[PDB]
Amino acid sequence: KVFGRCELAAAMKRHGLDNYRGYSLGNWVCAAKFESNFNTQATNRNTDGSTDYGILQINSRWWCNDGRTPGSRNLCNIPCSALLSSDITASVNCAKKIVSDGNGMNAWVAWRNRCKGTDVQAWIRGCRL
Ligand SMILES: [Cl-]
Ligand SMILES: [Cl-]
Ligand SMILES: [Cl-]
Ligand code: NA
Repeated sequence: KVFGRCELAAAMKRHGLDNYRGYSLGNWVCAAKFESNFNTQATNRNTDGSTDYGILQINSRWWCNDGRTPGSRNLCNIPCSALLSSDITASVNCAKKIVSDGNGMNAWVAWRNRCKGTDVQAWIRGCRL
């Protein structure tokens, strides 16, 4: 599913991301824009052999099992394919574990490089939330 900006802001808000570990909703919308273009089916190979899955590009090195990432963990206890569903529940639950890990949203490279420090409230501007 390719979410609209506001549609995704609403889903993320419904699933409890707004202010989760102190990250305002716009941080999560920004991160999803640059990680997946709001596409739940997005998959991207990393240089290390891991792959990133879904709207928040969750990595098979640590968080989900894809059967092809040596010496990885599955800390969200889920098949990576579950992170591609039109329903963002699994991606949200897994992102809550990630952002609680110690480095906050820095875990998302695109957030660090493209969202952090910026006016992230612009991403929920005009949305009925
Ligand atoms: Cl993509
Ligand atoms: Cl694996
Ligand atoms: Cl980046
Ligand atoms: Na894995």
